[PDB]
Amino acid sequence: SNAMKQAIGFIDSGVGGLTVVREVLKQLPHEQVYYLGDTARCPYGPRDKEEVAKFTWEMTNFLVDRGIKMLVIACNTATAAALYDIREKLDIPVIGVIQPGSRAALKATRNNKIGVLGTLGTVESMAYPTALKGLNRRVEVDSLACPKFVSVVESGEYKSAIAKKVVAESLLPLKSTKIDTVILGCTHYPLLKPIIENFMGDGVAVINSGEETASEVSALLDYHNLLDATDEEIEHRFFTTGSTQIFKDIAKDWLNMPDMTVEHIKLG
Amino acid sequence: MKQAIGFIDSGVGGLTVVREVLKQLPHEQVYYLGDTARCPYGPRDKEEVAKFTWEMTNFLVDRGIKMLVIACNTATAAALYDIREKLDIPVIGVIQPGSRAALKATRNNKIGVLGTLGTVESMAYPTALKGLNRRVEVDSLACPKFVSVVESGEYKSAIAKKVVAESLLPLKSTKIDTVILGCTHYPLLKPIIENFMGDGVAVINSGEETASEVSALLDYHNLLDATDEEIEHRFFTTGSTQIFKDIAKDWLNMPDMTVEHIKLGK
Ligand SMILES: [Cl-]
Ligand SMILES: [Cl-]
Repeated sequence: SNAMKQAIGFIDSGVGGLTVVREVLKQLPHEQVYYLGDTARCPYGPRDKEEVAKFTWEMTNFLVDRGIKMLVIACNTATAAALYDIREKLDIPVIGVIQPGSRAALKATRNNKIGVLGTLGTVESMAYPTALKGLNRRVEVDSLACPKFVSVVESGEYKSAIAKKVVAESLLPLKSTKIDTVILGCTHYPLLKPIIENFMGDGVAVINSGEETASEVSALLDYHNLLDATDEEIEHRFFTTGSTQIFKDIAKDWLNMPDMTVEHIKLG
Repeated sequence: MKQAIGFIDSGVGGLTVVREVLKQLPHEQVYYLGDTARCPYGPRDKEEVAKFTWEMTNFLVDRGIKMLVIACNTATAAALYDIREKLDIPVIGVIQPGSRAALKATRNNKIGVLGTLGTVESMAYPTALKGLNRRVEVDSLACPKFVSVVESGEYKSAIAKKVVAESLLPLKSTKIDTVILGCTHYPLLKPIIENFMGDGVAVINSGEETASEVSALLDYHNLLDATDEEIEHRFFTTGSTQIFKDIAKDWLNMPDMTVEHIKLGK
């Protein structure tokens, strides 16, 4: 039976949340994942906060109805828009990805000059400089909106020549700075990390916040006595509001999970 | 209104956790209590360790703390559960964070744990590790000489090199790729341990993950301060303030600190 195992829920606009899933699979191999990507409504990047929060709640309600024991808002715009409201209203633990990436960045920097890549809405929220300066008021933080990146990732062309061109064109400004650490402030961006790293070179630490987010999941599950303790067969479930085949093609590449269950759903 | 993060320990080891808090949480004030007059705790009764740990807890709670770190492996193993249950502030120890850090660092899931005889005999690390990944392999090794090498200031010297080489040779016959420093004194030896173990082994200073978890929990509860203006750290010991200050001002790079002598229990 699967009745004892309760899933950790993850919500995101598309495939980006899988960068957190990957580190959860590694750090918490006994935990079941329920994932929902709102592919039909991706991009969230250029949407208004009120709308993002509304959509984020739709995703949350879908997974809460399926019995999850914890929720990860594996999406930067969604975190900025709705984390506190959702944390406050739910009874289960709820985290986002902005604070973990902030902590990781501060740990990686040598000169306290941090760059942030994200969407239009993430950049406009100022969530990263606010979080970063909240931990260390002396850090310098400069952010760059990369509206093309999610399109390249969602179209599955994140290893292609086009990806290489879009990265080089979007990131050239960073080379005018002394920034030594760059936060991937959209959860889609680690799919491009090899290209970003090759472009920026060995002097810049490129931060995928998935590892730090997954450690926070582990820490909170242990703290609240919520770690799974059963031998029941793990049955992960992926849900998308778009096409299942394209989701599977990307997810199977990123996670190495050949026998994945991916279903289409309708929200809103 | 500004409240400290509290740290309790049997002695000076816990200052290696403080060091990472100073780095990661520069806005936060720390109150640290080392019960050097009754250390080590490791050979004492679990009930007794728990009693002493509660006396330190009560002392800092009276001073105004918003979070407590039991910065001691022995005390974490003996009283964390009870203190967390009874207090209304977040309480953590160093074992779960070091275990998490190891599981992040390992590539082959073969982990070593270095500690005092008490800590290793408690099985606290294997319990924590296997509770996260039941397939992990864990080799525990008590290293009774290390605390002395650290506290005597020999931790960089040929003495430390020899003691480390002698103490850790059994691990060379394993395929471990990750070693937890499961005594808070041991980060002072980390460079020498890394050299002995070589570049294929991740050596974990669990103070780093501990500090991250403090940061995370403060954030979760909306208790992260925004400035280091008017920070006033306090250090307390039941033993010699001078020997403590000598150690602490070095390890924390804090020339001007004040160390207060206190009386606990009896
Ligand atoms: Cl965008
Ligand atoms: Cl803990």
